[PDB]
Order: sequence, then C-alpha cells, then structure tokens
Amino acid sequence: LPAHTLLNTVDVELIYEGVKYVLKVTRQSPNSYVVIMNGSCVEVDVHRLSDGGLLLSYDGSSYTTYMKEEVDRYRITIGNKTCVFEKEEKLHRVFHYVLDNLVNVMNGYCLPDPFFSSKVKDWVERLMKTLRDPSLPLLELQDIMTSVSGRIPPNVEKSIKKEMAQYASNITSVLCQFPSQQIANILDSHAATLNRKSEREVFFMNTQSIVQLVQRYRSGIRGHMKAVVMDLLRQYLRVETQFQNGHYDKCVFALREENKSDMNTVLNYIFSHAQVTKKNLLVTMLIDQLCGRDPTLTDELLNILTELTQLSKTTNAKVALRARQVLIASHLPSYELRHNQVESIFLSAIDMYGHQFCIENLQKLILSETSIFDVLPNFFYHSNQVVRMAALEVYVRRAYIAYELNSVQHRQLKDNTCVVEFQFMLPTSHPQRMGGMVSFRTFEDFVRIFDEVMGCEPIHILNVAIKTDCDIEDDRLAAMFREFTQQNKATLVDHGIRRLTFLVAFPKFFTFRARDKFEEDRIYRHLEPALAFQLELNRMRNFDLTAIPCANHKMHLYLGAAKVEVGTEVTDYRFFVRAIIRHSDLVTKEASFEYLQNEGERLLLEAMDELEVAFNNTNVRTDCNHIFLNFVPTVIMDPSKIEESVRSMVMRYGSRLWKLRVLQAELKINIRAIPIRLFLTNESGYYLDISLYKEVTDSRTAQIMFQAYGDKQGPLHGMLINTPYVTKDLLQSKRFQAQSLGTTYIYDIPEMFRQSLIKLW
Amino acid sequence: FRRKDLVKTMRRVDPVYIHLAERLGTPELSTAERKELENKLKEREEFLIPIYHQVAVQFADLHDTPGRMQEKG
Repeated sequence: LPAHTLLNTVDVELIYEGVKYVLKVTRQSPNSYVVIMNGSCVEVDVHRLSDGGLLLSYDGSSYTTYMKEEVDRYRITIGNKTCVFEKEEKLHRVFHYVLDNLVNVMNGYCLPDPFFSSKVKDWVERLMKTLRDPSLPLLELQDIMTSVSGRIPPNVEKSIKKEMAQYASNITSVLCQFPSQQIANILDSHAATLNRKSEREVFFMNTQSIVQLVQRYRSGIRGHMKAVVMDLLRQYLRVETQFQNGHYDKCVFALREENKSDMNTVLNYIFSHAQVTKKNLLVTMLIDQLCGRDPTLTDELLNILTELTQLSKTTNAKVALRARQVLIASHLPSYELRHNQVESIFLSAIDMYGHQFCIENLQKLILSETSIFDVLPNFFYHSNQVVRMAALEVYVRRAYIAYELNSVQHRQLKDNTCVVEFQFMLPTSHPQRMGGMVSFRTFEDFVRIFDEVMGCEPIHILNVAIKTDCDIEDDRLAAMFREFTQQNKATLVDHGIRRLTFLVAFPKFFTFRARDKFEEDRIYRHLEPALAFQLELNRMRNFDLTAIPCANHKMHLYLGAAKVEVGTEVTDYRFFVRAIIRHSDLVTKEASFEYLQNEGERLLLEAMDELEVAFNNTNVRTDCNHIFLNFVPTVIMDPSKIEESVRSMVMRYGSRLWKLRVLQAELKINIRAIPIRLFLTNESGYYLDISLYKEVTDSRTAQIMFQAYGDKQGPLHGMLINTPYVTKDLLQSKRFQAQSLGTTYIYDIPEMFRQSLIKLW
Repeated sequence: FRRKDLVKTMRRVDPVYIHLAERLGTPELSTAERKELENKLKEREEFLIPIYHQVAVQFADLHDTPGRMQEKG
C-alpha cells in the first residue's frame, strides 16, 4: 500500500448547540496526543484502558472518559457528566525532554503542519545549549551517585567526589574538562586489584552507571554534544537507507521478506518514511548545529555524511545537498591564520627595517597566490603609524601583478598622511602609467587634504582607503564617496587621473571615473582595479551588462543583454557567473583533490542559488547560462584526474544545472605553471562533454592559442584565447532550420492565413 | 548507435583499443610511434564493428520488454 494512507492525523468535526468545532488530532508519541481546537494546540497524555475508555491528563487533572457512537450523535462521558455532540529546570531533565521529542520527530511522530517547526527549532536549540553547558555531566553524576549511597567501595567514591568537586569548582573556565578519564582510572584500578568474594560482584555491578556516564562523556562535553546529534542522524539513515536502490514496492516487499516474523517492523518503516519531509527539516536543523562554525570533520562524522549524501531519491535532496555543503565547507581558512601571520609581518618590520628577514617576509606576502586583501585594508596605523607605508607598498605590489612596476617611492605630508607613489607600465598591452595610494581615518582627512595627496592622457591611477569598519552597506558608502567626487574634479583638471578607487575596510571596492561619465560603476564594484583583468569579464564585448547584487560579495553575477541595432530588440539574454579561487600553491602528495573540488563545488552551489533567485525574479528568457571558475593556485595533477574530479562535481548537480539553463562552463587550472582550460558542455543530466585544452604561449606575439590533447580536438582547437559570444537564440534560427527542410516556421502560419484571406476576398 | 557511438563504447571496453588509444594520446613519444598506433587503432575500429553492433542490438532489445510497458501503464 502507498505511504500516504498510513496517516497520523485525523480531522474531527463536532457540532455543539449549533456551533461547529473543527479539530485536528495527531500524536507526538503512541501515548502523547496533540489536539488543535480553535486554532490553539493542547498536549494531552492519553493511556488506553482495557474497558474501551481513555485515561487523559489535560490540565494537570486526570480524567477517565468514554465515547458512544450513535446514528447521528457522539456521546462523550467524562466522569459522571455527559456532552452530546451532533454529527453533520535543572538542565538535565531538559536534555531528556527535548531529546525524546526530537527522537519522536525522527520516528515520524510530528506536530500538525500549521504548528510543526514552531517548537522543533526550540528543541534543537535547547538541546545544543544544554549539551554545551559544562555542568550537565555533574548533574548526571550526582543523580547516579545519590541513588546509590552504598554498595560502592569508599575509595572510588571518594576519588570521584574529589574529581567532580574540582570540576564543579572550575565551571566555565579555560583549561577545564569533565574528568571522565580520572573516574575511569580509579574504577579500573580497583577492578585491576580485583577483590574476591562479594567485593567483586557488588563493585562490578553497582558502578555500571558511572561507567556509562564516563563512556558518554569519554570525549568531553563537546564530544558528547556532537555525538548526540550524530546519533539522531544515524536514526535518520537507519530508516532512509532501506528506501534507496529501488522503487517503493521493492522496499516494502524486501522488508516483508526480511522480517517474516513481525509485520510491525515494516509498518514502522513505512510510517516513518511517510513524514520524511518533516524529518528532513529537522535533519537540516540538526546538521547546522553539528558542523557549523567548526571547520573540521572526524572519521565518524564523515561516514554519516558520506552515507547521507548518497540518498539519490529526490525526496531527501534537501538533506543530501546540505550534507554535501558540510563536506566542502569544513576545509576553509578561518581568517585567524592570515590575520596573525600578515599582521605579525607588518608590525614586526616597523621597529627597525632592514634586518634581512622582514624584507623576505614582505616579498612572500607580495609574491603569494593567497589573497591577503581581507587583512591588508585594516593597516591604517594599528599603533605605529609607519605601517601605513608598509601597507601602501604591499597592497599595490600585491594587486598589480599584470603590470611591470619599475619605481616605488614613499612620501609624507606635514601631517599624519603617508602616501606611496608608483611608476609602472604595460609591456604588451595598450601601448607608461603612474599612480599612488593614501590612507585616511573615518572620512574627513580624505576631503580635507584631497588636493595635496594628489600631488604625486589620463595615465594616473589613484587609490584611497578609509577606515569605516562597519556594516557592508554599498549604497551608504557609495553615496558618501560619490558626494565628494561629484564636486571635486581635480582628477580631470589637475593632470588627468583615469580612475579613483575607494577601498572600504572584507574589502569593498567602489571605482569612480569623475572625468566624463556619472561617478558610479555597478559592473566593476567589489573588484580590485589592478585585478579587474583576472575575471574574464571583458569578454562580454557584445553584451550590455547589468550587475546583480547579492550577499557575500565574493561571487559576481551579471545579466548580459545582447547588443542589437536600433531596430530589432534584444532576444538573447544570458546570466554569467565569474568567481575567483584564492589560495597558495599546492604540494601534491595525493591530497590536492580536496582543495579544487571543495572550492569549485562551493562556488558552483552559490552560483546556482544566485542564478535561481535572479532568473525566477525576472522574465528575460535566457538560453545558455555560463559559469567560469579561475583556479589561481598551481597544482601538480594529471589532467585526466582533473577531468574525473570535475565530472563528478558537475554530474552530481547536472539536474539543477539543466533546470537553471546552465549549458556551458569553463575551468582554468594552472598545472605544475602552464594553464589548461576545461571546456564543459552540460546538457540534460545524463552526460557531460568535457574537452581539454592547454594554453600555448609559444608564439612570436602576445597571442595565446588553444591546443588540444589529440583526442577529440573539438571546436576550440585553433581558437585564439578570448572571444565574445552572442546568438539569435530564437526566431531567426528556427526559420532557417525550417526553410532547410522545405517548410515554413510554425509561427508563420497566422500571417499566411491573413494573406490568404486577402486573396480569398 | 552509429559507427561513432560504437567506437565511443569500444573506447571504454576493449583492452586492445584502450591500450592503443592511451598510448597514442600520450605526449612526447615520437612521430612514427603515433602513426603506427593510429593505423592500428583504425584497424581495430573497423575490425570490431560486428560484435559491438550485436551488443548494441541487445541493448536496444532490453528496453522493449513487457516490464517497461507495465511500469508505464
């Protein structure tokens, strides 16, 4: 039978004196009932009586109740009264309370739809807070020890008392953990002594609760906290792993064949599977509290996640996808490492510079592939006021990687305003540039001495960074800067400054051109002006781009509208995703797959979410959405293994990419470094067409050429490096296809009809 | 299943074809070695056609069964 008839909810309609009451009755357990009446819920403890009645606990008072069903009446007897309806707290009790309620949810006993998730989130939060509270195992120890005053040797009891007294006296303090091991040690020592003849049996029997407590907390309060939620996820898998690898009928038949001696087990499986969606909501909430702000995974969590992500049945996709996120999420930097290393290098060089090691440290900061732009903008003074120049030189030297930098100079004004001037050029692009950078505080020193700090074709590039460390709000900051740039036109009338870059201290970049155009840029916002080349965004030459705002401003989503003449309108619209992966060069010891896979998959999932939101909220009818991921760090790996990795990464979400009309993808990876380009065509989610090319720089010019690996050269063999796109996307591509077959395009039928009528008339 | 799909399927089954194709796709061998491997690959491609044609016919035969007509209704 299908799993939508074994339902746990009943609608009951009772009319009393002309007033119809529509009530819903479901259960949180075999004996715990939930009744919705007049929009409000009441929980009742109901026990079945052998005489056909019920024992109810409703408002603290007990009731013994009976029902008699008539032709058109419900006669409810409570005590000795009749109603005829017409037919049309201590922190360790909380742990058990909320855990039992959550387990009941996992077993299919859920609250009604209008009331579900109103209480479960609180049960999860209270379970987390209780489990993380250090005083919980002390209360469990007190409860097991108080109920056994005797039958325990005084030695182990005194040792346990001392250790728990210490732990109690060290509650909520660094360097404090529950002494489970010391209790285990004294009990195991007494067991090792092994006193005979009723010292043995009584000791081994009457200490089992303490052994169980230390076993539960063998890994500490945090380990126990994680273990409980892991047990709940194991309860989820216990049921759901039986409904995979086939159809519902196969599962039910196999369960009947495995459990011949009991059919209640099969019914339990079906019942708990019926409410899998509510189970999935709780599973998502449970996963969030297990592997959230803790980027690490053990060899036990990984097994649960690996099994959970393999629930290929679509009804559990919500829990699989989030689990996949965790597997990629817990391999990221925590910003403490970069902050400490970069800040130590920047501050330690200031006391006296030129010791022949701080130079190499600054050089390492400049020449590293890992982004440090989340730490650099905060070096305004920090205490020292020289670090200004040390920051100003590094950031530019870190950002201007495609430029030939030939001179750097430090200058100061007669204030606390340090400036660094730079002179650089482009070897084989746009055939001498100059620029400089200054930092200020909070706003005012920027505008107060704007014309003075400027004194370093519009070849000059001017960058400014201001200490406003609060609240990523693009509109407020852009208006604050734009109001000044709309009045002061020194950038045009002084000597000519191509662009003014406003860096808000993680960094927010607002580029302005106060020379001819309105001082705003929605397209290159949040990008470095020096690394604006390292996005492959200038390839959209035949599109008018509209940038799509989003949270977490590391992803860049654009909607390009194909350029057309003043006649025919735009029909080709395309969403383009451009993201950069920042990390240091990898050392391959058969352990370089995790970095590429996790970073690419994270950016892919974020891209799909933003594409879904952007696409569904508009109506432009895009056809070929495209994703480009730039893998900055060098990796030593055979391209065939990178093909396997991207094949898995893309195929596991091919169904979503098909639903979102994502048809092409490009992945650039630096091998050993020589870049390779993976060109992926991803149509309906059964097959992924991967073509591999290398970038060939062995030419007499700055031109780069694609070269394939012999097998399946494909269309890009001999294609240059960087070409625009556009197509006709419908209506002037189907007309041709139809004319090629000797027939007209279908939407030409009405016009001929009209024209034929004219001849008829 | 045109000839090219039969060859694509051969690419992942036939050990001889796999050996030759993995060798030809290996860089920095020589010109003459690549030419010899290419000619041997062409010979295997045209040689193996009947067996993989039979296999593809079986593959298409598998989806014409009454089980599918039952599942679809």
